[PDB]
Amino acid sequence: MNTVPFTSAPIEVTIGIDQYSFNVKENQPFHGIKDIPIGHVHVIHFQHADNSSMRYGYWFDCRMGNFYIQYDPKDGLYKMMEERDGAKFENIVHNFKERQMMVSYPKIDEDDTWYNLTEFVQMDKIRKIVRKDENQFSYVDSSMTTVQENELSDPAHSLNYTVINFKSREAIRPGHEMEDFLDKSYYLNTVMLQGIFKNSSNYFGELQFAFLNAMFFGNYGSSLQWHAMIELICSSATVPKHMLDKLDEILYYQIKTLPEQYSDILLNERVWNICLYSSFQKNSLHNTEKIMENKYPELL
Amino acid sequence: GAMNSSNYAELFNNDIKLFVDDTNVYRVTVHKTFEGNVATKAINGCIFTLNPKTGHLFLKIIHTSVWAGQKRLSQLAKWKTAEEVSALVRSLPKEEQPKQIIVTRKAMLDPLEVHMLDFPNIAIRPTELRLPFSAAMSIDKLSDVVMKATEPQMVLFNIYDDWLDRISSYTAFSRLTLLLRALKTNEESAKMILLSDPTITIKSYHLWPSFTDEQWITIESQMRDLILTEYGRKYNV
Repeated sequence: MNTVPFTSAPIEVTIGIDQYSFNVKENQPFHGIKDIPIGHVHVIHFQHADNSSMRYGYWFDCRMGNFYIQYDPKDGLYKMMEERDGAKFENIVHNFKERQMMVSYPKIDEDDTWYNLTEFVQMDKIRKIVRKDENQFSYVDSSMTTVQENELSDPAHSLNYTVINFKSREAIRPGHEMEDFLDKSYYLNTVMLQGIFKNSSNYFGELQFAFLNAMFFGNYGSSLQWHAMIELICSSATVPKHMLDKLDEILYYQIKTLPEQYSDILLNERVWNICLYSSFQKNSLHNTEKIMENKYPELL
Repeated sequence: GAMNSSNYAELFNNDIKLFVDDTNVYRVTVHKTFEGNVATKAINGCIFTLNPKTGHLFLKIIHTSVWAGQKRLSQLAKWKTAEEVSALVRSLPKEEQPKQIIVTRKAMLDPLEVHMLDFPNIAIRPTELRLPFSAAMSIDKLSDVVMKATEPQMVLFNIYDDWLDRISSYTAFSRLTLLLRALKTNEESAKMILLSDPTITIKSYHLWPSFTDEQWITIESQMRDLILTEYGRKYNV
């Protein structure tokens, strides 16, 4: 069970760790988060009390190094850093733990929510979507634009999600215009699964990462990517049975976790109505259709 | 964006453009079967592709053989339209290719956009105008070449005959839309107005009669009266 110590908390802030969150007061003696489950990616995230604009945070995996948070009064944010001295880090953590200045990652034993949201998400895939190769952790915020949003302006600060565009030469074989537009199976299976992602696990990893960036940061481009990857599967007549079954589980946990009050901005009416009620896969998402109908019947 | 009353003069500028109307592509008669069920029989159709500036009409005849063994024909008809318009553009020299294609029905936008991906600089636009191009099959010589076709065929016409020798494109388009609007509202009465004087004939190489400038004023008035006479019936006003 790993630890992310905080040097201090000089500004009042709501701190997120995965699906959990804690309010910290200005100069409250808060020195970090312990008992973080090994084996998953995690996200630590921030929203300042004095400017709720820019939710921002860090994707990390404690297997990949010793990470800590320190406030930078010049750039005005909580920064993740790596401590390369193992013994210094162990000694910082042991002291803060002894003084019980750390919150405990509050996982209920029965609760598989975080595993279910991050099942296919891998740090090495995150670091290719979020390019900053000198760090082992990845910064995301509310305002970062996607490569696709930029095409339609600082490339170093972009989310490099895989570009999906239903009206592109990539999506449409010359001579199969109607077939490929109405049945996206060749775009899903040859171009995206065989071609770019190599397998369904990498495709689902990106889908899950996009959702979590949409939910935790209100990142609009991430929400666009999440919906496009759902629509590409639901709009394909030919999808492996294991992928449809896995998609239903993925979406079920995403809809289960979404704050009830954010359904208006994070869910696209057209995509969900098309996916659940008109698409090839209208009958393949039983769990997702039942949670959507019971939790968000207005949207439908 | 959408072509409307506001940007109407754009039709007659020097940027090559085409209107595409798919109304008459998939045509059927509905009938009873022996068992008392209903069935359709397809008849020959056409794509109506028109340069509004020059009057050049690209009439692509759609032979009933293209529907044989196909499903969801009203959907397919849109894609076949977009396939044939794309083929026509690729067949034209670069300097003759349109800069814009305006579709009369919004359902043509995605099919035509997807068929024209190779032409990203050709703008595909809808229109707010209610154009009467469905009535093209009320023009006897167009109807005749469509019905007689035994295979897919492209036939080239000038829908303005020689009018541009005497009038502007704007005025020629207004005359064409008024004639087609009359033929659409009351075909019998419109054709009666166009042929009532036996002395005025249609040249072999023309679609419409050889009216003098003064006779066109009388004809256009008789067409406007027909449209109002008809409207004061539809609505009882």
